[PDB]
Amino acid sequence: GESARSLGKGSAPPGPVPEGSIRIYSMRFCPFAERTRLVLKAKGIRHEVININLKNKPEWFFKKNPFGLVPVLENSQGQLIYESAITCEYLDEAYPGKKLLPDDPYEKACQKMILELFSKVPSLVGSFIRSQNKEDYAGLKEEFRKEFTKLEEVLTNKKTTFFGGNSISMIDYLIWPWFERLEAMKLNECVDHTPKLKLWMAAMKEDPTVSALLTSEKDWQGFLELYLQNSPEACDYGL
Amino acid sequence: GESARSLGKGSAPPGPVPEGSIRIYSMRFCPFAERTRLVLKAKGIRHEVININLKNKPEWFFKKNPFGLVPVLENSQGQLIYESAITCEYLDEAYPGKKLLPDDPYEKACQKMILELFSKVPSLVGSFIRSQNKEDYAGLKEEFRKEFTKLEEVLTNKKTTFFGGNSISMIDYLIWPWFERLEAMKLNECVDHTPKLKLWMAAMKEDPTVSALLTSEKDWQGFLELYLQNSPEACDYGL
Ligand SMILES: *CC(=O)Nc1ccc(Cl)c(S(=O)(=O)NC(C)C)c1
Ligand SMILES: *CC(=O)Nc1ccc(Cl)c(S(=O)(=O)NC(C)C)c1
Repeated sequence: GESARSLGKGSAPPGPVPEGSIRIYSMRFCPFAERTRLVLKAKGIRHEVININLKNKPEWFFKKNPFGLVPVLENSQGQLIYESAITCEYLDEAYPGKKLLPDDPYEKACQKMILELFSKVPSLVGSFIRSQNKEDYAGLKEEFRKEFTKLEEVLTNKKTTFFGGNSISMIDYLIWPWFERLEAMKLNECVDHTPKLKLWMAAMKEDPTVSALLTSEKDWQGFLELYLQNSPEACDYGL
Repeated sequence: GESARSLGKGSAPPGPVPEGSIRIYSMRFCPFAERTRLVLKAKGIRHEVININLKNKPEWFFKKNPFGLVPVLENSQGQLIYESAITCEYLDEAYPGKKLLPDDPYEKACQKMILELFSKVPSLVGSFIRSQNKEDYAGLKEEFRKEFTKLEEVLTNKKTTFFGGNSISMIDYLIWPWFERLEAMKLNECVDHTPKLKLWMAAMKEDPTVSALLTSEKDWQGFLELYLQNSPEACDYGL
């Protein structure tokens, strides 16, 4: 547990990544980094995790990523990869086993076009956590419903349980983290008019990879309380 | 010339794309669509062009792209691909010849990470064309200089003339359209403190593909005057 404690301002710069492993600079409750971690687990990629204290960042972390954001991958050759969707594509291409993206160019384009249908949602979740009263919350639920309707149409047309087909694939892992957070944000009723999307969330929670990385609502709550109190201890909630 | 006239509200829906060709729904002065057209030319892909009147769009165009935006690719099989970066990647993968993206996963990730360094620029160009006085223009030039410094660092580190190496590649074509438009927006002085980026623009203009698709400043001006006058005739400037 204590192994997972974040590195913050003053921490020593970490040593090289061992041959045979890849390193992720992550934060345990960051949904962007959770994308990368789902791919690492889904493909069985040996890796180590460094958690960054995103309230109290080490100055050395800007040498990993000039933007100072997670996720970041670093390999034994010293190559650095950042931006969540880019880290996922890299892992899918660089490592053996189950291809999470289709080989077919059109079917891969389709997965990126769905990602684009989804692209407003992270900004709404970012706005949501700030909402202050029942009126802002009503408005926020209607904004989620309009984005969710777009995703419902994809499942309607394909009649597959997942966005890439009847098997879970990269697009499902790239959107999952924000759906994971919906219960805890009390935004669960925004899937009520999207029945295929509501079944999709149940299917996802049964996925071995999703289940293995799922955080309890309790744990996500304890985090958000500290993040919103502006606490340097938020990222190390529970230890 | 008259062949290039846009299809607008009331136009007939077009027929199927012939086997052996791909169709681009474009607009002659749209820098996002220009990305797709540079890739089509660079790879020697036989294609047809339908220009959309983006002030006076055909209702049938929403059947091509629910977002109602160009560019859109449509092939003989009836598959539809939209979002500029996605159309480019698709063409690079689906068609033979010169790979504009590297095969190496890391080097491909590097091209996407540069694209991300560039990602503020289209929004600034969108804000720029609206600027109203010498004060807004001073402020706008400093915003361009801060983004251009990020791109200068990539060329500094690589000591290559192009963003992907010493040969022009996909990343150069994906960013070029906004640099093409800088003279006409009177934002040419924003490359003065970025000497490697200023040489990069000269190298680009010598590229056979870039040169073949370059629009005169006169032509871009006539367009922007009508776009800003809110004219349904903007997209068909000069015919
Ligand atoms: C890594 C990470 O937590 N990134 C991040 C960036 C912006 C936003 Cl909005 C989020 S969040 O959707 O979890 N909301 C909070 C503001 C952190 C996460
Ligand atoms: C296709 C096209 O012209 N797209 C587009 C979208 C937004 C913006 Cl801002 C532009 S522009 O940068 O050329 N500026 C004008 C507002 C059209 C283009």
